[PDB]
Amino acid sequence: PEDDSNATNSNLERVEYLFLIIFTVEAFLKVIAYGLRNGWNLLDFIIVVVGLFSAILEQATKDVKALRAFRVLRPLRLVSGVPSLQVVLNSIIKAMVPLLHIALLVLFVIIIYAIIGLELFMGKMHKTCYNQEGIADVPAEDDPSPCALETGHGRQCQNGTVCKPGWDGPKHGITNFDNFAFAMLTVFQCITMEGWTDVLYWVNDAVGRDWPWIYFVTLIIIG
Amino acid sequence: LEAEKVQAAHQWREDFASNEVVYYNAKDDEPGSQRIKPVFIEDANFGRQISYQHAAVHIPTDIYEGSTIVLNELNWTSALDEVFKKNREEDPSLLWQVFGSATGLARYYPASPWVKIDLYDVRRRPWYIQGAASPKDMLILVDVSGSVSGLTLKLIRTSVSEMLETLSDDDFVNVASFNSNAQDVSCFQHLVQANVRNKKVLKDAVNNITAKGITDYKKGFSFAFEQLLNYNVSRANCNKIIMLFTDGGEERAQEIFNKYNKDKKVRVFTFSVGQHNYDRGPIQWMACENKGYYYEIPSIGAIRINTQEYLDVLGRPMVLAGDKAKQVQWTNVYLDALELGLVITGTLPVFNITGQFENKTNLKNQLILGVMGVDVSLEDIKRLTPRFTLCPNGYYFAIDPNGYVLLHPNLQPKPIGVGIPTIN
Amino acid sequence: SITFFRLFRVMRLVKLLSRGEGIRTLLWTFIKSFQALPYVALLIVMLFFIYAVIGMQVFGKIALNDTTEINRNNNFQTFPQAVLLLFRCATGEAWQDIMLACMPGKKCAPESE
Amino acid sequence: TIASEHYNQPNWLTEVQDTANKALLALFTAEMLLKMYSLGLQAYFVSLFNRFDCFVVCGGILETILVETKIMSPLGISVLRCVRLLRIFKITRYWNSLSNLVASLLNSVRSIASLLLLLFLFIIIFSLLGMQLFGGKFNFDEMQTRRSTFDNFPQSLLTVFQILTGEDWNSVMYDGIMAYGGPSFPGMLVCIYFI
Amino acid sequence: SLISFGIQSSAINVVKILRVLRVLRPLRAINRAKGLKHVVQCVFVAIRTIGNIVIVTTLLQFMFACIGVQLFKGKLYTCSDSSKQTEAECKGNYITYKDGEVDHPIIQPRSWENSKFDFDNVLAAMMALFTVSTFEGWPELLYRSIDSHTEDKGPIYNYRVEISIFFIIYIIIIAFFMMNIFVGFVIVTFQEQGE
Amino acid sequence: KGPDVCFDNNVLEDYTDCGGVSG
Amino acid sequence: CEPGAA
Ligand SMILES: *[C@@H]1O[C@H](CO)[C@@H](O[C@@H]2O[C@H](CO)[C@@H](O[C@@H]3O[C@H](CO)[C@@H](O[C@@H]4O[C@H](CO)[C@@H](O)[C@H](O)[C@H]4NC(C)=O)[C@H](O)[C@H]3NC(C)=O)[C@H](O)[C@H]2NC(C)=O)[C@H](O)[C@H]1NC(C)=O
Ligand SMILES: *[C@@H]1O[C@H](CO)[C@@H](O[C@@H]2O[C@H](CO)[C@@H](O[C@@H]3O[C@H](CO)[C@@H](O)[C@H](O)[C@H]3NC(C)=O)[C@H](O)[C@H]2NC(C)=O)[C@H](O)[C@H]1NC(C)=O
Ligand SMILES: *[C@@H]1O[C@H](CO)[C@@H](O[C@@H]2O[C@H](CO)[C@@H](O)[C@H](O)[C@H]2NC(C)=O)[C@H](O)[C@H]1NC(C)=O
Ligand SMILES: CC(C)CCC[C@@H](C)[C@H]1CC[C@H]2[C@@H]3CC=C4C[C@@H](O)CC[C@]4(C)[C@H]3CC[C@]12C
Ligand SMILES: CC(C)CCC[C@@H](C)[C@H]1CC[C@H]2[C@@H]3CC=C4C[C@@H](O)CC[C@]4(C)[C@H]3CC[C@]12C
Ligand SMILES: *[C@@H]1O[C@H](CO)[C@@H](O)[C@H](O)[C@H]1NC(C)=O
Ligand SMILES: *[C@@H]1O[C@H](CO)[C@@H](O)[C@H](O)[C@H]1NC(C)=O
Ligand SMILES: [Ca+2]
Ligand SMILES: [Ca+2]
Repeated sequence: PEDDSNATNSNLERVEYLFLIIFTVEAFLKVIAYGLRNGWNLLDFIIVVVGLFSAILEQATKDVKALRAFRVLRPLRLVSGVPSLQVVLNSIIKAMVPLLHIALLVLFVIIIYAIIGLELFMGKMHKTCYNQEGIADVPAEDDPSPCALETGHGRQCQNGTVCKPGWDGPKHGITNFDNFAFAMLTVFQCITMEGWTDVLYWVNDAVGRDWPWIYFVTLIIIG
Repeated sequence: LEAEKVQAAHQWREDFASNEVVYYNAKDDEPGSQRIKPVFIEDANFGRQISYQHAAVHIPTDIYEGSTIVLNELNWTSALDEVFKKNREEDPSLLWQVFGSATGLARYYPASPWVKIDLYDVRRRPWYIQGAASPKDMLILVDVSGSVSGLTLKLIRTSVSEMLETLSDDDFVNVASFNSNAQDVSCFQHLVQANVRNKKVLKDAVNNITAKGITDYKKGFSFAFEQLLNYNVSRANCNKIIMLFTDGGEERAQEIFNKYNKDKKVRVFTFSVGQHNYDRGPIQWMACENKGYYYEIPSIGAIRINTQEYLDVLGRPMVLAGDKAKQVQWTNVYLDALELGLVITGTLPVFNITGQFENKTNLKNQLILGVMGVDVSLEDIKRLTPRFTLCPNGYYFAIDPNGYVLLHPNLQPKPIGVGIPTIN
Repeated sequence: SITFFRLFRVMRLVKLLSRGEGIRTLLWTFIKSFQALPYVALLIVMLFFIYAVIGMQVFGKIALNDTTEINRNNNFQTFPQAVLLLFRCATGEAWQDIMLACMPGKKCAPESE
Repeated sequence: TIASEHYNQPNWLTEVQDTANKALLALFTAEMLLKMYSLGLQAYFVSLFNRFDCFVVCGGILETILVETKIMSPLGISVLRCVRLLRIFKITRYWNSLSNLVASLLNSVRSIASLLLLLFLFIIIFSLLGMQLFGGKFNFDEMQTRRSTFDNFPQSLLTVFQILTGEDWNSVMYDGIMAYGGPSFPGMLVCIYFI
Repeated sequence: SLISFGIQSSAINVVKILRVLRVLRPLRAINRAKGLKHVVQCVFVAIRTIGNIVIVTTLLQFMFACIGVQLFKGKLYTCSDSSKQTEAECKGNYITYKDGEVDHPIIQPRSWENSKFDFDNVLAAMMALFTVSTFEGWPELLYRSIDSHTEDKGPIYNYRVEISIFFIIYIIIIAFFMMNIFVGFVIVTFQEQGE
Repeated sequence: KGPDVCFDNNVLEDYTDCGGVSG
Repeated sequence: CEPGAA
């Protein structure tokens, strides 16, 4: 964290220069002897170019270290390096093109349910019990849950608490139906059957316990 | 003299059920230990209800009574009650007499019930610390490199703010920090007197440090050894110690230690703070070569205990002195925990001298059993200096060898302020 | 004041979804095969009904503390609630926590004596 | 005697079971020796259970000493004799079916070990990418230290495996989102990684 | 039902163990709704066919549980105060700080507690491993077992991170290999049965 | 004026009791 | 003195 390092991370950067110089002479010897059409060779060239650019930029400044993520695509050269695994990779990848007629259905279901959640639960999960001294800090454990006003049909606040707006959200504002970006991701998370009951119960505490199940159970069954 | 003798004759026994311990717990309204119900007659001098028949015991809330350590301490500290009453009978004006034990429990006479959450600990009191060791020259080193960012930084900030609370006006302290370049955290640049005002500056400056950069132990320790070799400013000319607040690393800095203290005249105490997976090997090595100790602080709850155990190491030369180290010391004017006003307290350490007549123990006999304590209220001193014979403009006053007034007409039973109060 | 009329507009996208010779054929054939076996799907309904009734008679009286896994949202106090709990366990959502919240030594509930 | 080891067991049970773990081991070694020399020393390697029994017996004898004199802490090496209870299926018709499955599994070993190699390469690549993105960033001031992080290589491998199994992947995704700011256009864009 | 209305006097006993057998009321339509009788006969014929995959998996789970009892028995115990690593050292109360605020202490009791699912017996390990195979709460067990080092002792942060290979192997073999074998066996069995 | 007594650097001290020399 | 604010 925060620009720290040690001796090992200092020597590894030096070794990266040797690795890059080796790959660059490989690129030279294959580019002045063939003149790229294959995907694997093009990927190798892309990795070499990005490595050269990153090394030069880091020597210049001395987001700097943010394009080093292209180094993780170098293990992908082991698949290309042996012809006995390219066949397996192709047999795995070519089994996927029949599944593109299910990916489209999943996408349409996600979009439709995101729009329905936008029209049903938009902005309803932004209030919680706040004690009665003002808005101090969400006085309900480390897990505050949405409530509803006295005129609402959601969860009512406890004895010494009052429902008051101005709250980030159930998961720091990440899980909600505010836009087509939050909703389209909450719907996907529910579709993967992970943490869908949490969203269902947050909605239950928000609007009520009568008709969010018709949404969530149908989404689970269909998608 | 009646606590060293009784402790030596004590036999360490591990079964307390068949043979219960009878005592009065101060903070109360259990097999293995019986409790007493006192009469608690109201009496003068003190401003509460007291019982002159037995001594009360205070045990910290995080110290479990019923342990083999606490219960063993409650027997040999029962012949103290007979010496507590003899002192009171000879001098009827005697105020609180107390034995602060190294275990954590304080036995005081006369018995009186203890005063929200009780955070009292006898091992952190100013009168206990001043008798447990000689004045020091603490210099705190704080690792503010990148790896300490996050939870382990707020644990370091709290830990430094808690060891500054163990320093009196006779000790000298400064706080530094290294993040591949060692610097001070405050406007001081050298050791300061560590009084109420100076410690507030260090506490405020420590709370404002940010973690970013490369760890470098050689530059940090060179700065620390340079600041302990000033001799241009007022100092204590006593225990020269260094606290290193880091998490872990791979650097031993053996070149620096061979350059600055080859004779090992400066102790090094090393602390490993937070939960991490960094190497704690070099951190423990600096604490063994240099005549110090190694402590670990993994959470907030371990801050209080681990920041006050460095006085057991500092008391080792004091025990080996023998009878030459048994001098009564009087603390500054402070407010009594059991509310009585402004008081000063006498102090005398107690040594573990089991096997002394055999001359071969030297194992736990290098540590102290605890610190004695007798309180003298400022009203008692004011009665020895009659005033009504002089004019209304005439008065007495007395001062410490520090400038602090022991008695003065303008000395009020209120704490001194060190800035503008604020609320968040 | 109603919202169920607004949901009609989104259904127009279903018309676009039901296009192409792959999506339409796959969905239609799978729906037809689902319809051709209405009794295989009845076994799951029977299992859910039986287990919901058993859960109602056994764990139906457990107190609803909100710090446990038997709450207002999750309980055995009604047939729809028991069915929803069994659906949650079928989807694999902390089912072991509900199991451990139904162990002996928990509090009963106001009404259940 | 292997499935009777509990926590805080009676002191006589830990004696009966360790004497059994030696007497039965010697008796199984005698079983091996009787079968080998009386049936040909190369006909004892033709079968598959025979080689498995050879390996398990040899491993039991070897690993008994390492726990006998403290060099190594027990790992349950003999529990694999049970894999011989599957011999009771010979009395049933459901043993020619279970032998051909093992035959096919051992015949397609070169394909299984390549599919598993690709599965491991995928995990390694995504572990390195997650280490690059979220390495040294899950350090929030909250009093809880996150366990599923991207700070080491083994920790990154465990986190990527946990995401692959699906359990609590949304929590790691939320930690990654909050590590790059919070809910915002440039910051929340690091969720395509977890998706 | 008749003997339920027959006693009518011991209505504190039997009733709560006789009203549970009332759930067999819907099961009387199996022999009245032909087709429902056929799709119950089909399931009972299919259940006897997977009697190899269900027994081999049970044996593998038993073996893995027996190996896990030798690694994590008496080792998954924790004290509420993280600084205490013994039952005789975890008595009394300790100071807890709410939300890591040093200025707001709270006194809580000190309790020596086990994991939610332990490896103390051979019947608790098979229940701790079933929940891992269902991919529910398995990271909690993983990071609780990583911290275990010694019997009758508390946890140590990242003691044996190399013990996660046990859970990884169990997940790959049981939760990924054998479950997919069961699904594929159902697929192939149905193919042959109906084709 | 500081105290005139100072107790440190005693040769007979143990020095073998750290917190990490054992564990 | 009366407390301030922050
Ligand atoms: C003043 O100094 C004297 C000696 O200088 C000191 O008396 C000594 O007390 C200790 C106990 O702390 C005795 O230790 C005996 O031997 C071992 C060592 O601890 C104990 O056995 C176990 O030890 C582990 C620690 O590793 C401990 O956790 C465990 O609870 C112990 N018991 C078990 C496992 O059953 C013995 O129990 C312990 N007691 C015996 C044998 O009775 C020393 O023997 C004592 N030395 C002498 C000369 O008596 C005394 O405590 C000091 N004063 C104070 C206030 O601390
Ligand atoms: C911590 O342990 C014990 C808890 O009370 C105390 O040991 C017991 O003290 C009793 C009180 O003196 C003894 O009874 C008398 O002892 C004296 C001295 O030997 C004699 O008069 C008799 O032995 C006895 N009187 C009788 C029997 O009428 C117990 O004998 C004694 N038991 C043991 C096992 O030591 C310790 O004294 C206590 N520590 C302190 C400092 O008090
Ligand atoms: C005070 O501290 C300084 C440096 O820490 C000591 O070193 C002297 O510094 C001054 C000014 O730089 C100069 O006199 C010399 O460069 C240094 N040596 C001497 C002998 O003065 C200094 O000795 C300390 N003491 C005093 C009285 O200045
Ligand atoms: C042959 C295989 C399949 C079955 C083996 C069954 C035997 C060996 C196992 C299964 C259940 C086990 C018991 C499960 C629970 C307890 C309670 C506790 O006091 C520890 C021991 C004890 C009593 C175990 C002893 C061993 C045990 C009886
Ligand atoms: C190939 C898949 C698995 C990963 C895709 C990664 C790329 C497309 C995404 C994912 C994470 C993203 C980053 C997330 C957050 C920030 C911080 C801020 O400064 C804006 C840009 C930046 C730095 C984003 C740039 C684009 C980014 C790097
Ligand atoms: C205490 O001091 C006073 C003042 O000198 C006097 O009573 C006496 O010396 C002491 N009292 C005793 C010893 O009882
Ligand atoms: C949950 O149940 C009730 C509800 O208040 C109460 O006993 C407590 O909060 C919880 N139970 C226990 C045993 O802590
Ligand atoms: Ca560092
Ligand atoms: Ca889950």
